[PDB]
Amino acid sequence: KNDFSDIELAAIPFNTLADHYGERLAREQLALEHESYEMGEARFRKMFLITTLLPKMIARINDWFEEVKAKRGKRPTAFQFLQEIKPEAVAYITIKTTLACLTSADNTTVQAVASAIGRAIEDEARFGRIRDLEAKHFKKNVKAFMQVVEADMLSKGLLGGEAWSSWHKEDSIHVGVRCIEMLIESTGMVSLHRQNAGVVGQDSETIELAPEYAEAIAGISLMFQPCVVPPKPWTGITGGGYWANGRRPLALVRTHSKKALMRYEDVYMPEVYKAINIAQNTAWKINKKVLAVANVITKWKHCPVEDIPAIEREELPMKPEDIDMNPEALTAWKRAAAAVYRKDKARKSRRISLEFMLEQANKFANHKAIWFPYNMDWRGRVYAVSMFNPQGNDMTKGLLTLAKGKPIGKEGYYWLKIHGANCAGVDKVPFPERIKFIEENHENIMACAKSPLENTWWAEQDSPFCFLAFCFEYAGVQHHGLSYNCSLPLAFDGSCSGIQHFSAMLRDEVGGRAVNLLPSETVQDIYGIVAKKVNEILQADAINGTDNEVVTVTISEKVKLGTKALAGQWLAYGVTRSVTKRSVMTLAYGSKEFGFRQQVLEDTIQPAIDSGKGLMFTQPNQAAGYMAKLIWESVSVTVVAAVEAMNWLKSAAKLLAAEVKDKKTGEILRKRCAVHWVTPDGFPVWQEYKKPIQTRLNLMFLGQFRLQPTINTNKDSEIDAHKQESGIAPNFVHSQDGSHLRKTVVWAHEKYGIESFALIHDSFGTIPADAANLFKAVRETMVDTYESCDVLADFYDQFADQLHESQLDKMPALPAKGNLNLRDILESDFAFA
DNA sequence: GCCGTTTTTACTCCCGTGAGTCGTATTA
DNA sequence: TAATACGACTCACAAACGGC
RNA sequence: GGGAGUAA
Repeated sequence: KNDFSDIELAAIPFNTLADHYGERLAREQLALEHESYEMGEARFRKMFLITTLLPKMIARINDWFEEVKAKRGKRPTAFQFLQEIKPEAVAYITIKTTLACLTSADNTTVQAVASAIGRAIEDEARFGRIRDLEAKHFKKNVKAFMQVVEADMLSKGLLGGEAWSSWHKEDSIHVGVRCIEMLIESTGMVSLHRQNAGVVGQDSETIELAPEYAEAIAGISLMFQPCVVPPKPWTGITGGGYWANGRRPLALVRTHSKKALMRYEDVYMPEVYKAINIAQNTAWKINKKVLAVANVITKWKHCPVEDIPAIEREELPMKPEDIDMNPEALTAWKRAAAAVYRKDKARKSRRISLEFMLEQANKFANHKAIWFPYNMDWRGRVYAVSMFNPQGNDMTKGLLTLAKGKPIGKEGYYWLKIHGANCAGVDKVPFPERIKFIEENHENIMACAKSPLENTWWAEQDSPFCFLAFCFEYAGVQHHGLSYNCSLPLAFDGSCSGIQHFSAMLRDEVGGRAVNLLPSETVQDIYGIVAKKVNEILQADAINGTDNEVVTVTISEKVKLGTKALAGQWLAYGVTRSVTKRSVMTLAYGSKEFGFRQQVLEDTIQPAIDSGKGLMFTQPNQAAGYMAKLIWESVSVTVVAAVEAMNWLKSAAKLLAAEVKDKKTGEILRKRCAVHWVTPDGFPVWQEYKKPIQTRLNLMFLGQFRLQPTINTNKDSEIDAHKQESGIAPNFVHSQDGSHLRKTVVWAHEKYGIESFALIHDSFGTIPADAANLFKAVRETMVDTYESCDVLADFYDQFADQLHESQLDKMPALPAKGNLNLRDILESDFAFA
């Protein structure tokens, strides 16, 4: 019969899934996963002489092998890699992939098609040949289940990995090119056409589908979906999350290369693995009540939800029959029409997203309990693998709710109303007042739960669907009592995740204070404190500032507005917390003045002109630059202690990524180094960067010419000293932050009886009954890390040491601790995280 | 010393070329 | 060796930081 | 390379 490993790896997941939950859902689970793919093949036979192309291709492949074997010397690079599969399947993939690249894309460059074929003809190995054998399972005919499978009881045919495209990026292209070369013989199905021959930045070799096939023609994107059963625990670097062995396994760390992942194989980080597995084991379910509303309201032509764009396409106005001649005809309406294209696009992009979020919610709607596998980026931060996530937008989060609930009232009912207030535009005011807001609108609520389609008050709120999810849940308590079991996730977000951490690692105060780390009766709005200082400088320039100038650069001449002009324009608009909102955050991520100009222009200026409320900004970019200057000055005196901390990190990474120099001698005393540090819970994070190099292949295409594609080399080279310096600072806070969230979960859980979690990087959600403990757990775990590892001191110890000499004189060193009592956070009401 | 280029990471979603020449690793 | 493929190298259609 | 969305 068959043979070779794979029979067991395809049977074990099904068998174990059919023992605990029955062959019922064990059949559906695999079909839903393998449904990548399974629909992708169904999309190919669609679409789908062919009964003449396949036999012609197979015949060529076999003849080509005979020609190569007869000749002497070095055999084509693609030859030996193409002898791994049966020639019949080699042809099959070539037809599939070439069609897939040309149908859903309008180009298409040769080095993209060849790469896609090479990757497909690799697994293969691999993962493809298994697909056919694993596909048999779900196409045959035709509790306690929400239990995680024991990691030690898992077969070795599930532990393995290889989540990176093996072979040499080069070797993968060779395979594809030779396949296309054999695909153009015989038949060819596709034509190789030269594009822009001569232009340095436009010359390319693109594959064109033959006109005969184009007239004979007939994502998103079922590769990563939620799990119906608890995901496989992460034991090693690869294999965790999903169960099927017919697919390529997931990587614990999403890296740029295979080598970067392989640096984790033998590290030993129990606190990192434990955190991911607990977060991964969180049982979720679709919020039926919210889903029933989302299916109806999104269908409306004029939805109550603001962000909800057309619909209404809005045509191009108007061409006043003037042609014509001359500066009246084309200026105007050219500029007026250009404004419409961007108006519709910013609508189009927002609508296309909306369409996808609903299609995804509809797919995973029904079903008892549903699960989501969890990954991490190259840093600490935890991500849900599937497209449909509890980490998505308002609607997506509203459509979801936890499966297992704990009853419930008195303690939980208090924070349930707090979450309700948070969903609305009420989250920067004391808790007793938040409770008051809910108790005042008892008539507004209940009625929205009565008839949500008739009463659209919840739609006007800050988080429409999430507030609606609270409304149905709030009404449930009023009718059943304080025994009414609830499972709505109550989110707890850190005021400003970043400045909070910088204030914690360097014992700020001042800063935060400002970011709600200390217990206060009033909510500390750091974005409002900066805006207060901005408005203070803004008023100063209004009466005493610079006048308008004419720079006359060459008509051509333009007016450069003075500080008096811009001050008046901003005062006639109202500079609030939202104007400086993103600017205050981005700085805490190593941003500069020029960078703020781009932010304010995108977040404040442009949308104001688009809304017809930005007629003040006569010179939009000069106005964005002026505001960027005001923030840079005002925020600096706000995160002082923070600035130095960043400058200490920036200097550390700058000198680590720097290449050594000597007196006329090219002495390599020290190479460029990757910035490395370990975050509190044990997660290691490296911030390296290799010099990006480009190589060219020499391929005698069809014996006519030499196809030489410049490709991005996967082969490692020299350490990029510039990125090593510019990346050392960020990566630091990155990793740390990542672990933080991870630590939170573990701790909280292990301690209290909290089983379910809703994690959005710095947001913490759980059932109302366990909300009180989580609200306390987030505090304890952050107070446990610092002190307990002095992030800054711990980070300093990592590169102690790694500094050369005549470098430590340029590395200060060290942000002093303030007078903040870490225990006060436990008493702080408005620091939700 | 002068000139040119660039200005948090990552992930997800949507909408440079062949020819000429040469060395070399490979196999009947 | 004698023949075969192909990679490797070259040539021609506003302020600050890093590289040449 | 560009655009959109989400998270820090």
